[PDB]
Amino acid sequence: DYEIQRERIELGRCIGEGQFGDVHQGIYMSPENPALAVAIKTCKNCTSDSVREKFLQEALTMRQFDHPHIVKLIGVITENPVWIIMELCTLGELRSFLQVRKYSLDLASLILYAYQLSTALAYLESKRFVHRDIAARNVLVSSNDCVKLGDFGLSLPIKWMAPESINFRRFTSASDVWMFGVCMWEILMHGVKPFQGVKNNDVIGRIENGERLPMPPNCPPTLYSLMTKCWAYDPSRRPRFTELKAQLSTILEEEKAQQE
Ligand SMILES: Nc1ncnc2c1ncn2[C@@H]1O[C@H](COP(=O)(O)OP(=O)(O)OP(=O)(O)O)[C@@H](O)[C@H]1O
Repeated sequence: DYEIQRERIELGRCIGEGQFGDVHQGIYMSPENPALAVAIKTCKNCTSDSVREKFLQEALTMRQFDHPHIVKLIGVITENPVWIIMELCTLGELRSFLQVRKYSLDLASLILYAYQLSTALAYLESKRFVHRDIAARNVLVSSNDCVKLGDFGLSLPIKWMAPESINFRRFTSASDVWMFGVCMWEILMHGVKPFQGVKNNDVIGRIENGERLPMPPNCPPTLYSLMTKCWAYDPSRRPRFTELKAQLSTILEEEKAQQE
Protein backbone atom coordinates (compact mmCIF):
# COMPACT_ATOMS: atom_id res chain seq x y z
CA ASP A 1 0.00 0.00 0.00
CA TYR A 2 3.00 2.30 0.57
CA GLU A 3 5.46 0.79 -1.95
CA ILE A 4 6.35 3.19 -4.75
CA GLN A 5 7.83 2.54 -8.19
CA ARG A 6 10.98 4.65 -8.45
CA GLU A 7 10.38 5.64 -12.08
CA ARG A 8 7.53 7.72 -10.58
CA ILE A 9 10.13 9.69 -8.58
CA GLU A 10 12.79 12.09 -9.82
CA LEU A 11 15.62 13.09 -7.48
CA GLY A 12 16.36 16.79 -7.21
CA ARG A 13 18.63 18.91 -4.99
CA CYS A 14 20.27 17.52 -1.85
CA ILE A 15 18.39 19.46 0.84
CA GLY A 16 20.16 17.96 3.81
CA GLU A 17 22.30 15.17 5.12
CA GLY A 18 20.72 12.49 7.26
CA GLN A 19 22.14 9.81 9.54
CA PHE A 20 21.84 7.21 6.79
CA GLY A 21 22.28 9.25 3.63
CA ASP A 22 21.55 12.45 1.80
CA VAL A 23 18.05 13.83 1.80
CA HIS A 24 16.88 15.15 -1.55
CA GLN A 25 13.93 17.21 -2.67
CA GLY A 26 12.15 15.83 -5.72
CA ILE A 27 8.77 14.97 -7.19
CA TYR A 28 6.36 12.05 -7.09
CA MET A 29 4.21 11.90 -10.20
CA SER A 30 1.37 9.58 -11.15
CA PRO A 31 -0.37 10.18 -14.60
CA GLU A 32 -3.35 12.14 -13.18
CA ASN A 33 -2.84 14.84 -10.48
CA PRO A 34 0.04 17.04 -9.21
CA ALA A 35 3.05 17.52 -9.14
CA LEU A 36 3.71 16.42 -5.58
CA ALA A 37 6.91 17.89 -4.18
CA VAL A 38 8.54 15.24 -1.95
CA ALA A 39 11.57 14.64 0.22
CA ILE A 40 13.56 11.51 -0.52
CA LYS A 41 15.63 10.08 2.27
CA THR A 42 18.40 7.92 0.78
CA CYS A 43 20.45 5.33 2.64
CA LYS A 44 24.02 4.91 1.38
CA ASN A 45 24.77 1.69 3.29
CA CYS A 46 21.31 0.17 2.66
CA THR A 47 22.70 -3.04 1.08
CA SER A 48 23.66 -3.98 4.65
CA ASP A 49 20.33 -5.28 6.01
CA SER A 50 21.24 -4.18 9.52
CA VAL A 51 21.28 -0.54 8.39
CA ARG A 52 18.29 -0.99 6.04
CA GLU A 53 16.08 -2.31 8.89
CA LYS A 54 17.11 0.62 11.09
CA PHE A 55 16.57 2.99 8.15
CA LEU A 56 13.08 1.83 7.13
CA GLN A 57 12.06 1.74 10.80
CA GLU A 58 11.42 5.47 10.54
CA ALA A 59 8.88 4.95 7.75
CA LEU A 60 7.18 2.08 9.59
CA THR A 61 6.74 4.39 12.64
CA MET A 62 5.62 7.48 10.71
CA ARG A 63 3.02 5.26 9.05
CA GLN A 64 1.01 4.89 12.30
CA PHE A 65 0.40 8.63 12.54
CA ASP A 66 -2.08 10.99 10.89
CA HIS A 67 -1.88 14.57 12.13
CA PRO A 68 -1.61 18.06 10.49
CA HIS A 69 1.59 18.80 12.44
CA ILE A 70 3.38 15.55 11.93
CA VAL A 71 5.35 14.74 8.77
CA LYS A 72 3.35 12.41 6.50
CA LEU A 73 4.82 9.25 4.96
CA ILE A 74 4.00 9.04 1.25
CA GLY A 75 5.83 5.80 0.51
CA VAL A 76 8.97 3.69 0.38
CA ILE A 77 11.08 2.09 -2.34
CA THR A 78 12.39 -1.00 -0.62
CA GLU A 79 14.72 -2.22 -3.41
CA ASN A 80 18.20 -0.82 -2.90
CA PRO A 81 18.90 2.16 -3.25
CA VAL A 82 16.26 2.04 -0.49
CA TRP A 83 14.39 5.33 -0.29
CA ILE A 84 11.80 6.78 2.05
CA ILE A 85 9.42 9.20 0.34
CA MET A 86 7.71 11.73 2.54
CA GLU A 87 5.94 15.03 2.66
CA LEU A 88 8.19 17.91 1.63
CA CYS A 89 8.41 20.71 4.15
CA THR A 90 9.90 23.21 1.68
CA LEU A 91 11.30 25.56 4.33
CA GLY A 92 13.38 22.82 6.03
CA GLU A 93 14.77 22.37 9.56
CA LEU A 94 13.12 24.66 12.13
CA ARG A 95 16.41 25.71 13.77
CA SER A 96 17.96 27.23 10.65
CA PHE A 97 14.65 28.81 9.65
CA LEU A 98 14.62 30.51 13.07
CA GLN A 99 18.26 31.63 12.95
CA VAL A 100 17.82 33.15 9.48
CA ARG A 101 14.49 34.84 10.27
CA LYS A 102 15.74 36.00 13.71
CA TYR A 103 14.52 39.60 13.17
CA SER A 104 11.69 38.99 10.67
CA LEU A 105 9.54 36.55 12.70
CA ASP A 106 7.04 37.94 15.19
CA LEU A 107 6.63 36.48 18.68
CA ALA A 108 3.11 35.43 17.64
CA SER A 109 4.62 33.05 15.07
CA LEU A 110 7.05 31.56 17.59
CA ILE A 111 4.28 30.73 20.05
CA LEU A 112 2.22 29.43 17.18
CA TYR A 113 5.03 26.98 16.37
CA ALA A 114 5.14 25.95 20.07
CA TYR A 115 1.35 25.59 19.97
CA GLN A 116 1.30 23.60 16.72
CA LEU A 117 3.88 21.17 18.14
CA SER A 118 1.85 20.81 21.36
CA THR A 119 -1.08 19.63 19.16
CA ALA A 120 1.09 17.02 17.47
CA LEU A 121 2.43 15.90 20.84
CA ALA A 122 -1.03 15.80 22.48
CA TYR A 123 -2.01 13.59 19.58
CA LEU A 124 1.00 11.30 20.09
CA GLU A 125 0.27 11.29 23.82
CA SER A 126 -3.29 10.16 22.96
CA LYS A 127 -1.76 7.18 21.12
CA ARG A 128 0.60 6.44 24.04
CA PHE A 129 3.55 7.07 21.71
CA VAL A 130 6.75 8.30 23.35
CA HIS A 131 8.87 10.29 20.90
CA ARG A 132 12.22 10.44 22.78
CA ASP A 133 13.78 13.33 20.92
CA ILE A 134 11.70 16.50 20.92
CA ALA A 135 14.08 19.21 19.76
CA ALA A 136 13.95 22.11 17.29
CA ARG A 137 16.39 20.10 15.05
CA ASN A 138 13.56 17.58 14.67
CA VAL A 139 10.91 20.04 13.57
CA LEU A 140 10.34 20.90 9.92
CA VAL A 141 8.82 24.06 8.51
CA SER A 142 6.01 23.80 5.97
CA SER A 143 5.09 27.50 5.71
CA ASN A 144 5.64 30.64 7.80
CA ASP A 145 2.48 29.59 9.68
CA CYS A 146 3.04 25.81 9.76
CA VAL A 147 5.53 23.68 11.60
CA LYS A 148 5.64 19.83 11.67
CA LEU A 149 7.25 17.17 13.86
CA GLY A 150 9.49 14.93 11.73
CA ASP A 151 11.85 12.70 13.75
CA PHE A 152 11.12 9.01 13.94
CA GLY A 153 13.92 6.39 13.98
CA LEU A 154 15.83 8.66 16.36
CA SER A 155 19.29 9.62 17.64
CA LEU A 156 23.75 11.72 23.69
CA PRO A 157 21.32 14.73 23.45
CA ILE A 158 21.93 15.34 27.19
CA LYS A 159 21.05 19.06 27.11
CA TRP A 160 17.50 18.27 25.83
CA MET A 161 16.86 15.17 28.00
CA ALA A 162 14.91 14.77 31.22
CA PRO A 163 17.07 13.81 34.24
CA GLU A 164 15.52 10.30 34.40
CA SER A 165 16.36 9.77 30.69
CA ILE A 166 20.05 10.68 31.15
CA ASN A 167 20.40 8.79 34.40
CA PHE A 168 18.10 5.78 34.26
CA ARG A 169 17.48 5.69 30.48
CA ARG A 170 13.74 6.07 31.27
CA PHE A 171 11.77 7.48 28.30
CA THR A 172 8.14 8.31 29.05
CA SER A 173 5.32 10.70 28.16
CA ALA A 174 6.62 12.90 31.05
CA SER A 175 10.16 12.98 29.55
CA ASP A 176 8.76 14.08 26.20
CA VAL A 177 7.23 17.03 28.06
CA TRP A 178 10.64 17.98 29.53
CA MET A 179 12.11 17.97 26.01
CA PHE A 180 9.12 19.96 24.63
CA GLY A 181 9.97 22.52 27.31
CA VAL A 182 13.51 22.70 25.86
CA CYS A 183 12.15 22.81 22.29
CA MET A 184 9.90 25.77 23.28
CA TRP A 185 12.97 27.50 24.76
CA GLU A 186 14.90 26.87 21.51
CA ILE A 187 12.07 28.36 19.44
CA LEU A 188 11.94 31.46 21.65
CA MET A 189 15.73 31.66 21.44
CA HIS A 190 15.55 31.83 17.63
CA GLY A 191 17.11 28.39 17.14
CA VAL A 192 19.85 28.83 19.73
CA LYS A 193 21.00 25.58 21.43
CA PRO A 194 20.44 25.02 25.17
CA PHE A 195 23.34 25.11 27.63
CA GLN A 196 25.72 26.07 24.82
CA GLY A 197 29.28 26.23 26.16
CA VAL A 198 28.53 23.99 29.15
CA LYS A 199 29.78 20.41 29.42
CA ASN A 200 27.06 17.75 29.32
CA ASN A 201 28.13 16.63 32.83
CA ASP A 202 27.87 20.23 34.11
CA VAL A 203 24.29 20.54 32.80
CA ILE A 204 23.40 17.34 34.70
CA GLY A 205 24.66 18.83 37.98
CA ARG A 206 23.12 22.25 37.36
CA ILE A 207 19.65 20.75 36.67
CA GLU A 208 19.88 18.82 39.97
CA ASN A 209 20.60 22.10 41.78
CA GLY A 210 17.35 23.74 40.67
CA GLU A 211 19.05 25.58 37.82
CA ARG A 212 17.22 25.98 34.51
CA LEU A 213 17.50 27.60 31.08
CA PRO A 214 17.02 31.38 31.49
CA MET A 215 13.98 33.22 30.20
CA PRO A 216 14.57 34.11 26.55
CA PRO A 217 14.68 37.82 25.75
CA ASN A 218 11.15 38.89 24.75
CA CYS A 219 9.65 35.63 26.03
CA PRO A 220 6.31 36.25 27.77
CA PRO A 221 6.66 35.51 31.52
CA THR A 222 3.52 33.29 31.19
CA LEU A 223 5.30 31.20 28.58
CA TYR A 224 8.51 30.88 30.63
CA SER A 225 6.44 29.72 33.62
CA LEU A 226 4.92 27.04 31.38
CA MET A 227 8.47 25.95 30.31
CA THR A 228 9.38 25.86 34.03
CA LYS A 229 6.56 23.35 34.68
CA CYS A 230 7.85 21.11 31.88
CA TRP A 231 11.13 21.07 33.78
CA ALA A 232 9.85 19.79 37.12
CA TYR A 233 12.64 17.49 38.32
CA ASP A 234 9.95 15.03 39.40
CA PRO A 235 8.34 13.70 36.20
CA SER A 236 4.96 13.33 37.94
CA ARG A 237 4.84 17.07 38.51
CA ARG A 238 5.13 17.77 34.78
CA PRO A 239 2.04 18.80 32.87
CA ARG A 240 0.54 16.70 30.09
CA PHE A 241 0.07 17.82 26.51
CA THR A 242 -3.69 18.47 26.90
CA GLU A 243 -2.85 21.22 29.44
CA LEU A 244 0.19 22.52 27.51
CA LYS A 245 -1.91 22.82 24.34
CA ALA A 246 -4.71 24.70 26.19
CA GLN A 247 -2.26 27.05 27.85
CA LEU A 248 -0.30 27.74 24.62
CA SER A 249 -3.61 28.51 22.85
CA THR A 250 -4.29 31.05 25.57
CA ILE A 251 -0.75 32.49 25.51
CA LEU A 252 -1.09 32.81 21.71
CA GLU A 253 -4.40 34.74 21.75
CA GLU A 254 -2.98 37.23 24.28
CA GLU A 255 0.11 37.90 22.14
CA LYS A 256 -2.16 38.50 19.14
CA ALA A 257 -4.23 40.99 21.20
CA GLN A 258 -0.96 42.54 22.52
CA GLN A 259 -0.60 44.43 19.22
CA GLU A 260 -4.03 45.39 17.85
N1 LIG B 1 10.40 15.83 4.93
C1 LIG B 1 11.39 16.75 4.75
N2 LIG B 1 11.15 17.93 4.14
C2 LIG B 1 12.12 18.84 3.97
N3 LIG B 1 13.38 18.67 4.37
C3 LIG B 1 13.77 17.54 4.99
C4 LIG B 1 12.76 16.49 5.22
N4 LIG B 1 13.38 15.49 5.84
C5 LIG B 1 14.67 15.84 6.01
N5 LIG B 1 14.91 17.08 5.51
C6 LIG B 1 16.24 17.76 5.52
O1 LIG B 1 17.26 16.76 5.60
C7 LIG B 1 17.94 16.83 6.85
C8 LIG B 1 18.10 15.42 7.38
O2 LIG B 1 16.90 15.09 8.06
P1 LIG B 1 16.78 13.70 8.85
O3 LIG B 1 15.37 13.55 9.35
O4 LIG B 1 17.39 12.63 7.99
O5 LIG B 1 17.75 13.90 10.11
P2 LIG B 1 18.32 12.57 10.81
O6 LIG B 1 18.78 12.93 12.20
O7 LIG B 1 19.25 11.87 9.87
O8 LIG B 1 17.00 11.65 10.87
P3 LIG B 1 15.93 11.70 12.09
O9 LIG B 1 15.53 13.16 12.21
O10 LIG B 1 14.81 10.81 11.60
O11 LIG B 1 16.72 11.12 13.25
C9 LIG B 1 17.06 17.68 7.74
O12 LIG B 1 17.80 18.42 8.72
C10 LIG B 1 16.42 18.62 6.76
O13 LIG B 1 17.40 19.64 6.52
